[PDB]
Amino acid sequence: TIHMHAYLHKESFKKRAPKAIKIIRFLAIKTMKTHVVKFDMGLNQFIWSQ
RNA sequence: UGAAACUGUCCUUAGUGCAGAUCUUGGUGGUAGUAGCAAAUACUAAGAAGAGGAAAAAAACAUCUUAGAACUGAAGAGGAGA
Repeated sequence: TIHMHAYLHKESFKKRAPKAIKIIRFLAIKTMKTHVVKFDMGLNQFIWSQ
C-alpha cells in the first residue's frame, strides 16, 4: 500500500496524476530491481478517476 | 609545398607602395555553450510500426489505434463562402 498523500502533498495541481504514475514506477524499480515496469490499464484508470 | 611559365641590366610609360577615412567588399573572433527555446488550463496507460527508451531512474520518448482525463462551449478552436 502506497501512502500517496506523502508524495503528493502540496504538489502542483496539474502534475498530481502524472506524478502519481512516476512515483509508482520508482517504487517498482526500487523493489523488483527491474527497469521495465508495465502498468495495468485498470491501475491507470483508477489514478485518473478523480 | 607547388607543376608552366619566368628573371637580371638600361631607357620609356603609369590606374605604382596603405594602419586609420562610422572607409568599400568578403571572411572570422571574444561575448558564448552565455541570454534565451516560460501567453493560448493537459496529459496518462496498453498495443502497432520504426535504427530510433535506452538505464546504476538516462524521472522526459515524435506518429497511429483503444481506454481514461480534458479544452473551444455553439456571436465556437464547428460547418461553409467573398
